[PDB]
Amino acid sequence: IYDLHSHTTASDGCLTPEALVHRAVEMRVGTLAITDHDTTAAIAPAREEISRSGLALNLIPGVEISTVWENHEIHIVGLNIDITHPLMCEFLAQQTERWCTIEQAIDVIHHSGGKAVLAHPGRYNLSAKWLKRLVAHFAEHHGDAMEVAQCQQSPNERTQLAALARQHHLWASQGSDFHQPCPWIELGRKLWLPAGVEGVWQLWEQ
Ligand SMILES: [Mn+2]
Ligand SMILES: [Mn+2]
Ligand SMILES: [Mn+2]
Repeated sequence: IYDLHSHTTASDGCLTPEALVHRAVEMRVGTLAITDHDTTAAIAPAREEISRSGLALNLIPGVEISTVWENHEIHIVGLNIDITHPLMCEFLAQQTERWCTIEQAIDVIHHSGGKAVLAHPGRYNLSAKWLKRLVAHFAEHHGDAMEVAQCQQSPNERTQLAALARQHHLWASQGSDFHQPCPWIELGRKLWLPAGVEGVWQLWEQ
């Protein structure tokens, strides 16, 4: 199971990086991305806990970047980024100082060696036509993937998003957006991709 969107006490999650990696293994998550808001501070302690505890969990370094597009707050997740790259650190420092554009987020992620993901597209409450414009804009500026699967989701939304991703030659991501234990969100829960779209992890696995 891949869960490529989660938070820790480094941003607005309630669990430490150490508690989260253990929760992921208990939930039978095989690959976990930590994607804290505008910080990578949880990655190094999470890796340390996986090693010290002998966990069989692949940690994907990630971040969730806050952007603005056409006056809408839009979140872009970077996956498999190099968290020590000076441009990434500078960019995140500018983010916590203050937003930036979608294209600017994508460029920093790519320069850091990662893949850019349009996060939770259904949450922006856009009409079908404006969601299409957002996705077309994201793809036009070299975005790589879009989150297709979430924990709380009608089957219709998931297949609509997968078709929208495929339409623009984007890969699909999946993530719980876990912040704290609660009824409606759990690490790995109900995350799978429908047929007709490939997972974003292909872009670094091969
Ligand atoms: Mn959050
Ligand atoms: Mn978000
Ligand atoms: Mn999030």
